[PDB]
Amino acid sequence: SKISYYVNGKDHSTPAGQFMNQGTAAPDSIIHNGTTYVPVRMVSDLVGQPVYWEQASRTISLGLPVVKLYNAAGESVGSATLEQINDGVKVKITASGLTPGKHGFHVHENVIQGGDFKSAGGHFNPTDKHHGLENPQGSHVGDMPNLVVGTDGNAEAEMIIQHGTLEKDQPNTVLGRSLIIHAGEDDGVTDPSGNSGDRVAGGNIPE
Amino acid sequence: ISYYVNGKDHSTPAGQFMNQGTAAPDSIIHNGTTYVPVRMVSDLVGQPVYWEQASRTISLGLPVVKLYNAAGESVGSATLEQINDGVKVKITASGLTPGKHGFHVHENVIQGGDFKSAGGHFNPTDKHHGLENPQGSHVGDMPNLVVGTDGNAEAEMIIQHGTLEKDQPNTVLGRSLIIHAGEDDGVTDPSGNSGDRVAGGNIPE
Ligand SMILES: [Cu+2]
Ligand SMILES: [Cu+2]
Ligand SMILES: [Zn+2]
Ligand SMILES: [Zn+2]
Repeated sequence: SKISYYVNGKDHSTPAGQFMNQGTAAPDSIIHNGTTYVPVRMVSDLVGQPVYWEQASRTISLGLPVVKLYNAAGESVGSATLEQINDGVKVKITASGLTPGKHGFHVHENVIQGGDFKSAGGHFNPTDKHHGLENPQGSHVGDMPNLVVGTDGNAEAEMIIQHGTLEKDQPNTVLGRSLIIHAGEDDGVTDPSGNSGDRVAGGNIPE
Repeated sequence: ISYYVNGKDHSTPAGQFMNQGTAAPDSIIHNGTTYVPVRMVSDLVGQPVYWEQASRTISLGLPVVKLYNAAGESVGSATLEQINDGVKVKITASGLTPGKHGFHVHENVIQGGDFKSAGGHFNPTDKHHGLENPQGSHVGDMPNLVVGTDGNAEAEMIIQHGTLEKDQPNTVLGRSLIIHAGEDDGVTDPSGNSGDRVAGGNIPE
């Protein structure tokens, strides 16, 4: 049975009762216990706000993307919000339980699969630059300043992904990638990662 | 599943959405696709949601009424909007005889295209019928729809003192709109002598 959807009086119904997304079809509606359900990737069109979906962690973000950060063991270490600004994305990060000192902090190219930080790949580098904000041949769009962790093991910071975008399908789109916190300090000059070393925490940027 | 709104956690305590006086899972996985309740996400952005069973329509932001004739053909559509003075109705209809047609909010939903089942005019303030009656009027009383030679109505009208707020005396949610065969004379109890019911639709809730 066809369910119809109107938004402020305008028809948003699908033509055949199917929702299409990245070359897959799904029924556009399920009714269960009297409640109407729609696919997660359809519900932006119905609520007039961007809807971000992190499939492996089953996290929906409305408005601002949320990044949940985990250690290698799958335990929560903190979170971050992203917000689009002029020619960048503003990252507001909270983290706890990290070793005091400076930690390398970057957007990596790939999503983390199965909680294995090696799967994140290298730094997000759509402009084909060398690593480092202090490098004359820098920098990766993914490069941020070190996360400064206190004696208490905590960090709170606002970093900018310079030239990053939350818009979909753009060379500098940071949606559907990852944030990685390193064990070591980023020296701001050395390829590929500022001599940042191991990946101690990370999380997926929804899309 | 987890829900965040502009960065704050809005997740449910136990994975259940409270709706319709029952619980539904705050998500459903069907054949590799994650479904979420339209009402939970719309509620999180502050956008109202309404449902109408006969038309199987979800109305987001403002109610849409689908109008049908006795044969069950779609003959038009109305949007309802909350205003200071009541509820604004913007209506389009086709298939009507040229001339003036009575147009009212009736007290009940239409049960399966039986327009009699809509009952009388919505009358929460216990007045007489008619916008020209010194003892009027029903909250459900609107002016006549003027239908051209083409059989088409297009009008903007106010349900005076009506409301889309829930659980108020003058709530029009879950009632009906009826278009009559005849002209509403604006005076005669109980329906202005507007005669038969020729089209109608249920107001979402
Ligand atoms: Cu890195
Ligand atoms: Cu009537
Ligand atoms: Zn880099
Ligand atoms: Zn009346």
